[PDB]
Amino acid sequence: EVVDTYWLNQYVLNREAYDYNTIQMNYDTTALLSAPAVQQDYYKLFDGSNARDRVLGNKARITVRVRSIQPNGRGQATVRFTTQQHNSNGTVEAPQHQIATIGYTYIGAPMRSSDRLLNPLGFQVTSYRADPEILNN
Amino acid sequence: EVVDTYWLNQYVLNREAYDYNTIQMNYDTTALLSAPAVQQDYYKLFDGSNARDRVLGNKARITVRVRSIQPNGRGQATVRFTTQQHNSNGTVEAPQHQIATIGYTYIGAPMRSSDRLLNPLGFQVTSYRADPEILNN
Amino acid sequence: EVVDTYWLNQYVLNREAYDYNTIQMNYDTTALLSAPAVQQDYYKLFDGSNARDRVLGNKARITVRVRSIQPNGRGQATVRFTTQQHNSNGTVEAPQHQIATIGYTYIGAPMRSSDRLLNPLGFQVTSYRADPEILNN
Repeated sequence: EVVDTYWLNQYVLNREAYDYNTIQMNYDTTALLSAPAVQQDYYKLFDGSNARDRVLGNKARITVRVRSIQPNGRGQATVRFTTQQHNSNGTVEAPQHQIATIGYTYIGAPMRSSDRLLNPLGFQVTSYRADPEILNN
Repeated sequence: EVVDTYWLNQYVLNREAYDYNTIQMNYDTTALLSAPAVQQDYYKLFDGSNARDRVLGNKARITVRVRSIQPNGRGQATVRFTTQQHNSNGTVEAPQHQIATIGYTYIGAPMRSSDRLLNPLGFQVTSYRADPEILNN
Repeated sequence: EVVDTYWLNQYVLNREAYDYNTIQMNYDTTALLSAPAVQQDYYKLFDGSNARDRVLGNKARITVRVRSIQPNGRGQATVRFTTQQHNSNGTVEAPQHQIATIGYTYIGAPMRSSDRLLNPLGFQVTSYRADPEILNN
């Protein structure tokens, strides 16, 4: 649980977050921690006219933080986290709450210096979804 | 070597780097990966009139990247990395080259959710120094 | 000049510096970058009742940084550097200024993994001295 929750946290934070200035590392890291199917789903978020690269670009940024992760089975865990948007005019949008479900495995140590210094454990997401949390409190 | 080089990289990058917007996490992470002696040396960099918080503040930022890490013994490794300063006027200072020497151990898994989700392995720096690299090429 | 100044810097810094925690690497590195005559002069600094290992031990440490290196001939260069002593009570002694004169050559690549990963070029000091700088400014 300790090791898996770390990877699940780092995966969600980097995947969901955005900053023009650091995204290249978060982008490559997310891919490094994703199965090709998952990598493609992720890559597509930066494509077309509605691309994160065009919508947020260098005008707005996304901050992500994980509150709690609890494994529930055989390659599966639930991640409870929040997200918020900041921008160039100094304003901040109200924070949203989201929950990710992550299917995962490990593929063992990678054999490239550019990969082992980022994901030595071989963490890999095989399935991913994240829905809005409804705060029925 | 794979696991230790990761921790040594993340330690140096977060320790040496600075961004008003993300430093609270890098600051706490550095402390989490540092022996109290080391933590104090680090904390002091944010103190007084020459504090990183006042010198860089929200006017300038530091970008750090590690090129190569090679362990050399019994709790000791050499980290070769670069650093550069960016600012609010859109300018960039010439990059500098530096080499860190890190003495380290591991203290095992921590027993707080706020620590295990950042340093589950227990990485801890017990000694740290970083000098300018002289590019006698 | 670029390559030689690097080796001259790394040699002086590691030779003159001291930290109980990292000295084994600096010690072996210095020897790796020294002619047997030079290695012996160096080894002797850790011998007897006035040994660096007993004087500094784990109570005090030496920090060394090189300001400038300028080659002057046929296997010879001048290294301008500073040094300071720190200790366990949290105090720091006033920094001193020193100048080293280094006679040197290269012996080509070494044939042991423990040597090539530290001195692949074969840098070797054949003569060494360092005197106090008199700041007649």
